[PDB]
Amino acid sequence: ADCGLRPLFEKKSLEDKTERELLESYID
Amino acid sequence: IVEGSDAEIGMSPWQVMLFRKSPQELLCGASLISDRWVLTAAHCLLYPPWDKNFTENDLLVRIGKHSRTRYERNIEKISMLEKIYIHPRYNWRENLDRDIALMKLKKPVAFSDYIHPVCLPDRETAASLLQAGYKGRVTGWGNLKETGQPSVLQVVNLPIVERPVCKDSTRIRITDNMFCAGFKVNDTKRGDACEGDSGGPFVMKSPFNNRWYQMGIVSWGEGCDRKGKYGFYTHVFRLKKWIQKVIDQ
Ligand SMILES: *C[C@@](*)(O)[C@H](CCCNC(N)=[NH2+])NC(=O)[C@@H]1CCCN1C(=O)[C@H](N)Cc1ccccc1
Ligand SMILES: *[C@@H]1O[C@H](CO)[C@@H](O)[C@H](O)[C@H]1NC(C)=O
Repeated sequence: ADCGLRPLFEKKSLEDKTERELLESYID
Repeated sequence: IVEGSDAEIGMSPWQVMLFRKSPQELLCGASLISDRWVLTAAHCLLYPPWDKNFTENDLLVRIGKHSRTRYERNIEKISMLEKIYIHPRYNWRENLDRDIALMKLKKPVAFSDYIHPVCLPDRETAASLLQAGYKGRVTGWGNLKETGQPSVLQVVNLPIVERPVCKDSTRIRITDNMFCAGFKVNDTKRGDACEGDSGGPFVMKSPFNNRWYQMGIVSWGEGCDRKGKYGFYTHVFRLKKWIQKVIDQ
């Protein structure tokens, strides 16, 4: 279904203030 | 949440508050996984030493909230519970093994910009994301310090810790149904969940499909945010079969 896609962020193509920290942890 | 920061509005739309009806009391955190099912920690519902052994009628949940204490007109929703399901092998006498419970809402809740479910992990997603050093996010309205309480929902990102490290950090017996997370003694960064955050979600954002998945449930710890120690979380994927069975049932 539609789980895990936030109306105010992913659905509007907006990044929240700290999610980049999670993405970057997949490298280091 | 200790050493975290304020959540942005709509940042964790699956966040749920668990309340005791009378006297009204914010008890724990929980998460929305569908329009009618909520996931939480079993010790929030059953822990005899703390005089906790609730039935559906004793509780209520509030969804869509941001402020811990202020009413949020046309945003927050209250729901009654139809049934509570605690894992049959939850071990509260020893180490909180299988600290997990499901709650079925009396009626489906309507989704909105502030209310939306989180995903449960599949095998592939768990294999890729639940690895040491990878960071997940924990949220809650629990204590700001070891002991006070936040005015709004708090959030903190924490790295998953290697099993042996988790094991050597505590005398309490850990099992495969748990994982631990937290920064190390050397790291400048800090942060931890704390009392009151139990039942809240440990989520991770998939870099493959951009969806948020719930990998853990805030379960236990010793103190909060102490260097050398780590917070423990119920391993959701590990108990996924039980979860599926309850929902299918
Ligand atoms: C119920 C939750 O609010 C709370 C979360 C603690 C998370 N702490 C950190 N640092 N991330 N859980 C508890 O308080 C659990 C419930 C039972 C007692 N408990 C503990 O964490 C004890 N401090 C340790 C413990 C006792 C018995 C079995 C396992 C752990
Ligand atoms: C909770 O209380 C119920 C109702 O009194 C009782 O049947 C049950 O044994 C209690 N739960 C536990 C395991 O303490």
